[PDB]
Amino acid sequence: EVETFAFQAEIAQLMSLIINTFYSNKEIFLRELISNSSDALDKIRYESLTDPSKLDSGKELHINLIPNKQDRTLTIVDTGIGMTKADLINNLGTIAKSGTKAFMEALQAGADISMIGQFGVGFYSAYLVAEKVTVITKHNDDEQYAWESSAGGSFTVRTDTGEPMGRGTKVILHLKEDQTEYLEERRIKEIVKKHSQFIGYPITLFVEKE
Ligand SMILES: CSc1nc(N)nc(-c2c(Cl)cc3c4c(cccc24)COC3)n1
Ligand SMILES: [Mg+2]
Repeated sequence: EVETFAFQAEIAQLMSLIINTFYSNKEIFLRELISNSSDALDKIRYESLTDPSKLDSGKELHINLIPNKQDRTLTIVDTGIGMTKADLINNLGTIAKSGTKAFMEALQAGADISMIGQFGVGFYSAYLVAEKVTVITKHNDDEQYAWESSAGGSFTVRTDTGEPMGRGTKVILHLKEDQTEYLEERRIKEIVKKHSQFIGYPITLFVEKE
């Protein structure tokens, strides 16, 4: 069963701004997704201090970067807190706790897209480089779900089976044809060193088999 939802208007407008604004410094998407992963890891780390059983789904707190040139995807995986179905719909489909409104106003008053992470919406910078984003997530309190959107004002949510994660979130970027530089090992290493060198969890960049 696949459920289809409309983004809240302001989120659809934010997405359109990211997709349509001329902006060359696209590499910042990776820092933004790694920052979200680090925050999700801080959350499970903290919750586990008072409830160690929350790590029964995996004790290791880490981030993996997985390029795949055959599929033209870059995947950012973490073992963070993850999202229940409701968290997934609220966090990715609505303004919720984000600074969506403040960011859109800021862009009209001198700010630029690289500042997106100051407004709680850095995830949407994935649309600088991806034509489609799939988010697979597993929270201790729920089953595994897959969210997906190619923008255009809608997204889908369905249960995900056959490839269970212990806990965390996987952001799969289906790259635009002209954005394949983000699959190259030297490019990913350069961006991690420039923007994510102080993250407090291991970031492992996978090597390609062929
Ligand atoms: C809550 S667990 C989590 N893990 C990771 N890696 N990312 C997110 C996350 C995603 Cl996937 C997307 C959005 C988020 C927002 C806030 C906080 C976390 C997230 C709002 O923009 C969408 N949440
Ligand atoms: Mg802020």
